[PDB]
Amino acid sequence: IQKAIEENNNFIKMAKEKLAQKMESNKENREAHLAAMLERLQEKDKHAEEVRKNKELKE
Amino acid sequence: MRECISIHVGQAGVQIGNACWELYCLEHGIQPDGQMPSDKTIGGGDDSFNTFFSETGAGKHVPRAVFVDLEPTVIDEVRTGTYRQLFHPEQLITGKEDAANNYARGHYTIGKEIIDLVLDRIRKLADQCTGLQGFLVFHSFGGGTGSGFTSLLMERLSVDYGKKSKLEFSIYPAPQVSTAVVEPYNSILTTHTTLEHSDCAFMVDNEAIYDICRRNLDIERPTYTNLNRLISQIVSSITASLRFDGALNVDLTEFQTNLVPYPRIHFPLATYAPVISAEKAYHEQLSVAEITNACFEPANQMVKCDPRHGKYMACCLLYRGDVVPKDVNAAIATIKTKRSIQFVDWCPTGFKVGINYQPPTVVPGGDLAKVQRAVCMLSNTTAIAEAWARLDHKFDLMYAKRAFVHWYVGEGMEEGEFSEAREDMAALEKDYEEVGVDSV
Amino acid sequence: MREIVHIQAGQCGNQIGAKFWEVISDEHGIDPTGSYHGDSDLQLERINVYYNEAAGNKYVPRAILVDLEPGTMDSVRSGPFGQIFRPDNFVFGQSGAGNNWAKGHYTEGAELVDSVLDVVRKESESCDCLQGFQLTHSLGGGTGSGMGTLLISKIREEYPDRIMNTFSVVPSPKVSDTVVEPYNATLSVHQLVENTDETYCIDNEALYDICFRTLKLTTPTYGDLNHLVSATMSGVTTCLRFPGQLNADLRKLAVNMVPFPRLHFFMPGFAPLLTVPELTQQMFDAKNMMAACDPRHGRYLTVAAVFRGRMSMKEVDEQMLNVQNKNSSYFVEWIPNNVKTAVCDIPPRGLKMSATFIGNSTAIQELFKRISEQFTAMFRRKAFLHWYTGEGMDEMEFTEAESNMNDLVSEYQQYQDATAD
Ligand SMILES: Nc1nc2c(ncn2[C@@H]2O[C@H](COP(=O)(O)OP(=O)(O)OP(=O)(O)O)[C@@H](O)[C@H]2O)c(=O)[nH]1
Ligand SMILES: Nc1nc2c(ncn2[C@@H]2O[C@H](COP(=O)(O)OP(=O)(O)O)[C@@H](O)[C@H]2O)c(=O)[nH]1
Ligand SMILES: Nc1nc(NCc2ccc3c(c2)OCO3)cc(-c2cccc3[nH]ccc23)n1
Ligand SMILES: [Ca+2]
Ligand SMILES: [Mg+2]
Ligand SMILES: [Mg+2]
Repeated sequence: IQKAIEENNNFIKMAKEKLAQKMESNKENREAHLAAMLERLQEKDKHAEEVRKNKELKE
Repeated sequence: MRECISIHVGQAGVQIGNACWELYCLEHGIQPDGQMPSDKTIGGGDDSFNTFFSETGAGKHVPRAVFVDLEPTVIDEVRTGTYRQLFHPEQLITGKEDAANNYARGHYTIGKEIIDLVLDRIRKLADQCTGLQGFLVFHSFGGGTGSGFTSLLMERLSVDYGKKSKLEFSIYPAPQVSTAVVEPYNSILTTHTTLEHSDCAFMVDNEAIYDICRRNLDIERPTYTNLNRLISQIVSSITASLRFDGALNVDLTEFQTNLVPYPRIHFPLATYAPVISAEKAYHEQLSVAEITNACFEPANQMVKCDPRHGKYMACCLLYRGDVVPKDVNAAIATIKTKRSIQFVDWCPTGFKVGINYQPPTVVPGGDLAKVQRAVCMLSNTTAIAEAWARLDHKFDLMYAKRAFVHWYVGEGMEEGEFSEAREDMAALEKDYEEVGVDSV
Repeated sequence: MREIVHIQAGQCGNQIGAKFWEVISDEHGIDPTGSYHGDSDLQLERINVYYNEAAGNKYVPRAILVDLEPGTMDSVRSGPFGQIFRPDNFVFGQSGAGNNWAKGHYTEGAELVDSVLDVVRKESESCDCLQGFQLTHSLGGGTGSGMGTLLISKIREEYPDRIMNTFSVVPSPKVSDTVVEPYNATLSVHQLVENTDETYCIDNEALYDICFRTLKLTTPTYGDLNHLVSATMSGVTTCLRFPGQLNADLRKLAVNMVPFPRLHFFMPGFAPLLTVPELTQQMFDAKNMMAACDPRHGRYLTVAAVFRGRMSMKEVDEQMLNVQNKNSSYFVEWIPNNVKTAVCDIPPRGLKMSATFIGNSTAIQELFKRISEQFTAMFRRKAFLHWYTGEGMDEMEFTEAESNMNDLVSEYQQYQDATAD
């Protein structure tokens, strides 16, 4: 009866740790994808500023 | 006691839920307002139908059920429809934005925002049980919610209710009826992620249901309503042993013992008879023998595969209606002398038989004839692995090009989950091969 | 509860936008005042996708109108239905862009973009659950092509998780002789490859050839081209506007149609320009495509077919299977079940039966080759480059845009040549 209790608890434990690891890893990956996209858009805003300056300093 | 909680996930799960609960109401004489005049014990009882319905002090009989979808329009039809009074509003749970046919959104991005609420409502149902037996989970393989949220939920249920039994009714995708190209991805991801968390899963191949509706009901182009009414007849046959009393009734759990020789080998093939129109049923009474013979005709299977090219590991027959053992035994004797029924060598060949005398019911205005007697066979056959093969092949075709994979990666999944799931399916196909080999 | 925000930019964008709103307002029984005068609840069941409800049971398009030329603001407002649009949703500049992409994207358009975003944000804030955005514009002018892609980039910054869809009118010498058109299109395509989920390539080449050869119009006007465009766009939004059975949103459609993020440029088609077999055969005919591409010179990654009118769903299913079986070589074998079908009971005006086609075909590379050739013809002589460098742009940006569009071509070719075995 103790072995049975232990096996049920180990199944609960391992599923809890696997789920938590997956959800954390997923959160980190999603946030990194959005941060890379935003960083590319910020590089665009930087390039648009360098364009507007080039145009100002052409005059 | 020993109650059962039903959970209906995504569009297909919800709509099958609607067909199933409507049918249960008709079988037990429960009106759409929830009243049951034949039930003389007000507000409680330990009648067989209380495994699926609780009772309020006001005499309302309330499904032990949760409906969950990540968008609202299907469950909104339940909220406004004929049976809106059957369900407490807290049993009908909806988000605002669906999983867009993307497992990753149902399991992570959107699913994470509603999982705790869903668990709280399920907990509310469980606390009303004096001896909860387990869960029935209704969902498609192919939708974003039915795949990913169902997987998430199964994992959390294993945490919160331990080894408490969990059964699935799983809608297997077919190109013939409203499909998404990425459905094979979602199917492999959910089968992989749910495999260790499910004790028994009844797969329903939409192509099989579609063919049966066309061939036997003379329906040119079956709708979800036709398919779900038939599916509900199969579900009702399976749960009838839990919902009715009787001396020849045989518990579903007792069949489950026989249907599942190893934890992973837990996918029974369902076959149902008779599926016949009213026009063809007239002046043609189908006997125990005729319906039992039908059970071994592959055109009546719920999953397309050929049991004639595999081996049986179990074979149960669940009869309902005007059926006595004598006619069952004569029919089985005939089938044993006439058909290609080969068992693996490590398991006895006896068929397990249950009978329920409550007769089959049909929904009014339906396309199914009312019959005096019906039968559902549940067999554990290696041939069902063919359905995995078909699905695995479609997965491989797409995954070799990474087609559509960016939709999953963008929601936070990694390719490693794709290849892990696919390898788990490869090992499953190998298991089904190994169990069919003969002993030393 | 499933709101789409619509944006139209520049002369072309505003013209085809107006025709689109005319056509769908008619389909929903909405008159120019915004009153419902239809006969059927199916017209109103998904009205909120495109229309807000205002006081008095008024339906107001969820529509933003953008140009650097304010004469189009007047022409839209007096055009048929001009009062239906929200007056605060008109956002107009002063001096035009002169077919100069850099004015639209970097200087004048940058100046106006914030007021455009203010209107976008006010519309979005009141959405129950915004699904995303559709933009109508041409790629050959200055305002729509440059400023529209600016708006796309800024929306993506503020709504990175919403779908961005364009209807992009690709230039042709048969309709405009403006010599700088290929620069504006290449510079725009470079943006679109990165920042949209789906782009319908509506090719003025194909629309001209349809009006001339098939419809027998000796002198095609913009009105005749836009009649075809509006019929296509009505067809392609039919499934989200009348649902019937299909339960979808822009993201689920995109997920079904876009197998690789860069390869999201679709060929629209329409038939007729009649049995179901005839519709089906014609809809797959090169002559019915709204992009001047032969789909038999490539392979379909994905296809959506939308049938409108009263017809047998059995017969439609049988014919779609027949066309796939008889044309199997034109569908890549490694995406199973890549052809999707919708049926809407409500036909468009003046037809009993019609078909709208959306193809994700590698033959779209022929469009990109065409534009690419014209780009190079000028870029190899640096012709007209001072128009752009004078706004601060470097040649390097032109080199990169050319290189990215050529990469897109090569990728379409790679997937055309790929095999399962
Ligand atoms: N048998 C049957 N299958 C259905 C039904 N409704 C949908 N399906 C199948 O389910 C799959 C589509 O998944 P859905 O259940 O609609 O998707 P979902 O769970 O709502 O997930 P998302 O909508 O993507 O968020 C396809 O294979 C459909 O054919 C139904 O009522 N009966
Ligand atoms: N099909 C179609 N094409 C148009 C229409 N109006 C303009 N065009 C095309 O659009 C290009 C000119 O760009 P335009 O949008 O008018 O410039 P802008 O509005 O100032 O940004 C030319 O290549 C024309 O061929 C129209 O109503 N229909
Ligand atoms: N990607 C894609 N496909 C479309 N075709 C029809 C279709 C029907 C049933 C389907 C299906 C596709 O795929 C799964 O089942 C339309 C669109 C669209 C684009 C931009 C704006 C839009 N406003 C309304 C619609 C829409 N976008
Ligand atoms: Ca007869
Ligand atoms: Mg759904
Ligand atoms: Mg201009």
